[PDB]
Amino acid sequence: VTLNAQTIDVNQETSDLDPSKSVTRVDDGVASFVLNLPSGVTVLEFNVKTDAPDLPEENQAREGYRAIAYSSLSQSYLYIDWTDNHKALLVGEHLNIIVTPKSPYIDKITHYNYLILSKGKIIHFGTREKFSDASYQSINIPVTQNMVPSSRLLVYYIVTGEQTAELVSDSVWLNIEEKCGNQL
Amino acid sequence: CGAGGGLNNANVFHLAGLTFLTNANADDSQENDEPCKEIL
Amino acid sequence: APLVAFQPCIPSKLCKIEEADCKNKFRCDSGRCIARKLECNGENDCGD
Amino acid sequence: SCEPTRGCPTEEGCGERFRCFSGQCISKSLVCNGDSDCDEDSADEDRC
Amino acid sequence: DKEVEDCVTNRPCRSQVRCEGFVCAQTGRCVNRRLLCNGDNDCGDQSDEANCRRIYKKCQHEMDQYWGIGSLASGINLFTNSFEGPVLDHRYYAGGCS
Amino acid sequence: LLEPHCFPLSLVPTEFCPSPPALKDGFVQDEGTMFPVGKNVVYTCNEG
Amino acid sequence: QEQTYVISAPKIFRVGASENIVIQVYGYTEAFDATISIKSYPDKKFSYSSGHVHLSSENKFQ
Ligand SMILES: [Ca+2]
Repeated sequence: VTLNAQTIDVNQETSDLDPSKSVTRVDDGVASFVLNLPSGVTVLEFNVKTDAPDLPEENQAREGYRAIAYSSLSQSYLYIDWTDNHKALLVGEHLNIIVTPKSPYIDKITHYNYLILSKGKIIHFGTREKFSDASYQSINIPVTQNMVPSSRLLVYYIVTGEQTAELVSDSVWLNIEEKCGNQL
Repeated sequence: CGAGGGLNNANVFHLAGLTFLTNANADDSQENDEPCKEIL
Repeated sequence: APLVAFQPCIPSKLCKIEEADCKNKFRCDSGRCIARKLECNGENDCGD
Repeated sequence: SCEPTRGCPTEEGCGERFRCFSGQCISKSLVCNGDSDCDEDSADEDRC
Repeated sequence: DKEVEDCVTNRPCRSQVRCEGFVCAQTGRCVNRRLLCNGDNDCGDQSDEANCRRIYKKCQHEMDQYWGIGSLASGINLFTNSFEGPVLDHRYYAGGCS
Repeated sequence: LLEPHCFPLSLVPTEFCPSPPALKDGFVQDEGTMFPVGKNVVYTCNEG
Repeated sequence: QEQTYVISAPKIFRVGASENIVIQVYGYTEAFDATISIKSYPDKKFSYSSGHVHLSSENKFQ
């Protein structure tokens, strides 16, 4: 499998990553990549094609996709630092996700907050606070039994400008080990 | 529906299966989803 | 002493007003369905 | 001075509607309409 | 009408009321971030329009200031009945262009 | 009744049920110092 | 707008389903309380459930 990636800047500038290649895995089906991106990136349009040499390339199957920045009117953002790791977190282990409130207004952001859905319902909630080092506490809490089929973590803060204010948010799917509380 | 993130603040919550009430300038009443097919 | 009064109040039924499909007439952004002949008219027949 | 059992009311924005710098609310069909639809601060005309 | 001197005291001070938008480097004004690169001088000394990766204009035509509108911008000594000097920035347009 | 938060509130109740009746071989799944008018409780019968 | 809130809830409440409904507030330096409630519609005069949550510096307004 091989990939093409036309990033677009904050301004007119269109910039292409070098074309990349990998194989779909044998036990997982996944072909996985990681793209570096411009610090100004507004969007990416990317294409993927099957690079299998047996294909006459005009019948070689391909797909095109588009990916977008989180579109803060106030240009205030919230990023979950998670690499989308495929292996599930083991029951009762501490979660180890860092978070960054990237914002023009961070002196107003004392804290950020988070929620965990499992199946349909919120099963945990909490708050995370600013260090003197100007980073913020990580999402540490143990992967309790209420999460185990799978779970979703959502994160937010609200910040003021001078006179606007904006909800600022991110979310990540967390894969959790298929192990029960009855332990049967 | 889907693995995470969103187009905007309201759409993060909406894609995450939440909804919300806020005075901080958003409302996911703006939004709908299709019959979902985003396999994770 | 003003001749009418209105009090803010809780509903007790759904609103039953329809949207207009208007049989291929051209629905302007403020909701007027102008005549289909006027699509790409020139001038401005919607106001909108 | 007085310690109130009364809350200060919060103040509330626009949801599906666009919001100007003042806090007034305006339709999204009036963003980049090129008139000044926001009465004073024309945030509907910013960086289009 | 005055005399003033420097000091050596060490009492705490909370003078850092946050400029949330952008500090106007010369004037010490703050301006909201939608006004940077609006094609207009919101800082007084043109600071806000530095390093604009693009500029966006708003006013489609030339537009006069209303006459004397910068004169009204100044406060009065109510007792001499005189304008004394400048208090509100009647060259500030916040987007505007209506 | 429409817009309560504009007014003062005693948001802490001052009208209550007495504590719910017990049951043979079961208990009130909820517990507290008082139950305000129109607050629910649910029962669960004990093991077996 | 110095003072703000979010309530969050599932996109759909399930009937008989002990829904866990979260509030946060901001721009506050004083504690207060709130009766988050599920009520009759359209008529807003009956309550299917309520909870008098306390919002305080202890819980960082959550
Ligand atoms: Ca400017």
